[PDB]
Amino acid sequence: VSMMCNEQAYSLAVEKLLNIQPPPRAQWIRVLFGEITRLLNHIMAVTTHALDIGAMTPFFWMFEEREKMFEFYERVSGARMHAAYVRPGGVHQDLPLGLMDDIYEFSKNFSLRIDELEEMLTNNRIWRNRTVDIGIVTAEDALNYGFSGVMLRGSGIQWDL
Amino acid sequence: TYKYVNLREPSMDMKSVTDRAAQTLLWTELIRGLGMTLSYLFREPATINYPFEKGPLSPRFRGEHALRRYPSGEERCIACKLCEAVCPAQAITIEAEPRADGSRRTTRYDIDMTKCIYCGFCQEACPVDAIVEGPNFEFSTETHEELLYNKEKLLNNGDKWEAEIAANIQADYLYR
Amino acid sequence: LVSDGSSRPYRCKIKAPGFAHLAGLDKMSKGHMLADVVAIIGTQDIVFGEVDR
Amino acid sequence: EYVVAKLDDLINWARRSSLWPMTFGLACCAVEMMHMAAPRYDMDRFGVVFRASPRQSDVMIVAGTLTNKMAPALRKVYDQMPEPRYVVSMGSCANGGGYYHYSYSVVRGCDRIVPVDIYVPGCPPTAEALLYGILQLQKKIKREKRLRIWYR
Amino acid sequence: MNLMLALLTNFTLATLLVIIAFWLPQLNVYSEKTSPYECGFDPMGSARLPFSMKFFLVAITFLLFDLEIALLLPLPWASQTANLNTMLTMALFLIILLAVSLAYEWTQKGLE
Amino acid sequence: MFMINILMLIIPILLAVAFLTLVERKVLGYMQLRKGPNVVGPYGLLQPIADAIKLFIKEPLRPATSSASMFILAPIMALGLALTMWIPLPMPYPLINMNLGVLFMLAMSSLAVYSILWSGWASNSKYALIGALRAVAQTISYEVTLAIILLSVLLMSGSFTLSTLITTQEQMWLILPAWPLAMMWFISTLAETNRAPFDLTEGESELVSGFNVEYAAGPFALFFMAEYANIIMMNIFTAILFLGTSHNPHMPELYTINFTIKSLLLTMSFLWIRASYPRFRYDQLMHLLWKNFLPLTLALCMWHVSLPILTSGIPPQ
Amino acid sequence: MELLQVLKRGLQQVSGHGGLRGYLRVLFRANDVRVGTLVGEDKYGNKYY
Ligand SMILES: CCCCCCCCCCCCCCCCCC(=O)OC[C@H](COP(=O)(O)OCCN)OC(=O)CCCCCCCCCCCCCCCCC
Ligand SMILES: CCCCCCCCCCCCCCCCCC(=O)OC[C@H](COP(=O)(O)OCCN)OC(=O)CCCCCCCCCCCCCCCCC
Ligand code: SF4
Ligand code: SF4
Ligand code: SF4
Repeated sequence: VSMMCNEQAYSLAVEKLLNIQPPPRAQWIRVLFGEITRLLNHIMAVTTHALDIGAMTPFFWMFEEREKMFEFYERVSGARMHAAYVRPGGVHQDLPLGLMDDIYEFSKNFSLRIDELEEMLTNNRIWRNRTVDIGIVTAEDALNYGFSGVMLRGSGIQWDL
Repeated sequence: TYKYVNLREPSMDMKSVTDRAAQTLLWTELIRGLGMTLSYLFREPATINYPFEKGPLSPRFRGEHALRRYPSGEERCIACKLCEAVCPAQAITIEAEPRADGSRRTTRYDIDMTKCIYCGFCQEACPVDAIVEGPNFEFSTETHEELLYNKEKLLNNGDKWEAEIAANIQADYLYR
Repeated sequence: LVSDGSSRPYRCKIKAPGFAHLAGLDKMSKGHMLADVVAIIGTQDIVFGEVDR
Repeated sequence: EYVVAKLDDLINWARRSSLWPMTFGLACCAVEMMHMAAPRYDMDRFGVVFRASPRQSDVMIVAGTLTNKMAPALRKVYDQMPEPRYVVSMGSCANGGGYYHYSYSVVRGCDRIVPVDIYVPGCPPTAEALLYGILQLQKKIKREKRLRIWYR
Repeated sequence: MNLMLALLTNFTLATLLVIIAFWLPQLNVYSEKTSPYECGFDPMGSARLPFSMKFFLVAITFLLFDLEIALLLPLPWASQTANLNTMLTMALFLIILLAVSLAYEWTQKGLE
Repeated sequence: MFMINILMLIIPILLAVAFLTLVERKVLGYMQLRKGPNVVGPYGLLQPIADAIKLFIKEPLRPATSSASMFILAPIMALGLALTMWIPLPMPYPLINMNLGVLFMLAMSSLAVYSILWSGWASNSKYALIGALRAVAQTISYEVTLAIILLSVLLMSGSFTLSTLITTQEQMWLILPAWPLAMMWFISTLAETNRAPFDLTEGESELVSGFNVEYAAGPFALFFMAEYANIIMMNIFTAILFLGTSHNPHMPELYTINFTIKSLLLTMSFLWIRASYPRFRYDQLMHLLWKNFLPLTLALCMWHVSLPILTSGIPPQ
Repeated sequence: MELLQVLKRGLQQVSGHGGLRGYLRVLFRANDVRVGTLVGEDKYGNKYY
């Protein structure tokens, strides 16, 4: 489900070997995508989790909204999910005339959609009863196991790369 | 920096316990919570009615293959052997021969439609601008013996439209 | 990513989660029910093919 | 006659009015099927309800990628399905295996295990060329069981 | 005399539709591979049914709470009566006699 | 023409369980922002007559490692008591005038769990062997949550017949003087008849619903069928008990019109709950019966004993 | 009083589009029943609205 988050850690691992930095516009594209796949990997982890538990709608309530955002891959790279876009020298090609009147219309109206899950799940009682004090691994055996982030910092140790 | 979430004690006085004991016992949550947030059914449903309506796409879309040709025909390919050297999946299979007129062309040209991983690496390696990922997802044949493509499928499949393709490339060659 | 010096690379070892996040389930699961176990796994956000690390 | 061959204008219509798909979501073509159950190109209520149990399903949909360690667990599940069963493979890895066609640990094609009806090509097919895939499967049902007992 | 022909209709319509599904349209003499399959979506279960203590006490506890609701059952018939100080103070006894049987067992239930 | 009345009640209700499966998903669809069955109907309305014939064509296998006389006897007792319970029920006139028939509901609602104990045993192993044993265990515990607060209104009704249950509510709509009992009346039938928040019978991610898990669409076609016959019958039983309508002898036509409109509304709630709430994780399911549901039910029981006495308001019988 | 406040628009929309025959002829393929605003020209008789 991470599309541009992978190839961000391959291109950056080959630029080091080449002694080449990417140019300045090629860095503010990678962040606008590398921080828009973090609104896709976190839609899935908070919905399919809550479908295994058994809540039906926030799966459907978010994927109906999610299809406004697989639109944005197609307009820039060419394709639906797996885009071969990032290269070891920056972005392949330029994004079309647009996408700044269409990300802006989108991203000014996403904080209401995330204001629905707060009322579905957080102050809900049954889901709080399904999830409190469950799977408490918190020790320095929760770092001896070599964990990366969350299931770290969500339990104690503040650190991220 | 920081932010602390779910780090707050209850008030634990005489007033706000009745505010919480009205919650557990007489359900001021769970009806105001989700007897109202759900219904909210009164929006218009967003369903693409598929055999008639179809969904939006973009002029750089990837799909069925094609081989263009010039104004009055020349079979734009020149068998220069690059679209086969950067297929990552080794789908293309070209075998040229000096054609009798003197200009070199293909004899056999084979694209599997199953090993085709749909890069866009054939589309951009070509110097003479021939092989183009054409914008039609119409597929779904019933035999594995069929999805192997020859040369003389692709031309037929590449001259069923060129009003479709040449409207796309003229819009998008200015970036690449 | 060990590179030898020519166009084709040498070994390319991937590190991904699922090695850490799922070796530490056997510690995490003991004591609780069976219907707690399906509640555990969703929070690690396990995506397979990435356990191909 | 006109009496018997009229009856397969109902049974071969009842068999194509509600398919119940099992799916094998294994790899990336799982997610691009889940958007079809998402209400944009809404899969259900165009005839075909979604995922069920292996005892009750008509038409299974293979996706993803079949390795060696899933090859017996497929064929076992294919056995339990009833007599009017159909197999659709989506994805370009259940057609001859995408890439990983040349690596050691892949069953090279998924037709080598089961007989599969409609092949749908594309790394992930866009849930748009999959409704066109199943609307090819309903057009396949023009067969009759009448004029078989009534001919021979 | 219809009570008793109010249900023997309902059961002979019930057993009708099951044999026109289990029998008739069925008879699977063709290939019908009944091999080692059909094992309820699994394999061979060489273990038998093991005892589970926390799922036995749920059976007995219900049975002893089920009896004295039948003592408690003729309370609406115990309304149109004679002497009613007796009728009230005895009706309150059984409920408390049911309530104490909670509180003793309530100090040890287990993961039920 | 008594025999023509019985068939006039079994047949028009098999449509109302077949035309509920269609409204099962249209109502559950507009909550997801999507249309109903769009293409086959025209509006959907012809879906279940096509979706019924497919089941009786598709091959009804029996499992090889199964028993014989038990596996094909539980669907006999499934539709038996699912349809026999519709008899003593006034609308406005019942088919049968039982002297005491409110108790006969529990005489019919008790034996339904004795088929689940069969079918979980009769076929096969662990996905319905132990996985159905803990489905009998939840359904037995919600009678003592049920039978008490069913008795807790009869101290105010007066007797056991159902004609008095419409007479006593000519001016009240009795949900008001007993609204704490009316809450736990709902959740009991929401969990006894094996529905969406307290599930493990049908099965979400539990016994992968191992109480059906094995029936191919021959015998399976009733289980679902029969089961959907309980859920519109506790709704027709709640609305004759709490939310009672008005009866006029000169006009019995206007009874049923104002009556079937009400049982349909409560039937919507079993659909409207499922699209909100997650499951209960079998411990917390039974952890709230004893500890939490039950001691209040005795508390109001002792309340409804004394209050007809210390009001001097004894109901007449 | 929205039972006639907005049905008045739908009365000309439902009924007066092709009479009695032209309405149910498009209803039997799907619930695509709304008459579109504009027309296409191409090609055969299939006016892509
Ligand atoms: C697999 C197929 C083979 C099996 C097929 C047979 C299956 C039958 C299963 C049906 C089980 C239903 C048994 C329910 C018994 C309760 C009947 C009852 O109590 O009726 C109420 C009524 C009480 O009398 P009352 O209300 O005072 O009448 C008014 C007078 N003014 O009472 C009356 O109105 C009349 C009482 C006498 C009526 C005849 C006796 C009723 C029972 C006859 C069937 C015997 C039970 C069979 C064994 C049951 C097995 C489950
Ligand atoms: C002095 C004069 C006399 C005084 C009279 C006073 C009258 C007072 C009446 C009070 C008694 C009636 C209320 C019934 C009690 C409520 C049931 C209950 O106790 O639930 C407790 C349950 C336990 O969980 P909790 O304690 O909150 O701990 C977890 C917190 N993390 O926590 C819960 O909240 C669980 C909630 C219910 C669980 C099921 C939810 C599933 C959805 C059900 C929706 C039902 C909606 C309404 C039903 C239909 C109504 C018509
Ligand atoms: S399209 Fe280009 S790369 Fe492909 S065969 Fe022709 S000349 Fe060679
Ligand atoms: S799309 Fe990519 S993999 Fe497929 S034929 Fe073209 S270059 Fe080869
Ligand atoms: S090759 Fe196609 S089917 Fe295989 S994982 Fe990738 S997208 Fe999915």
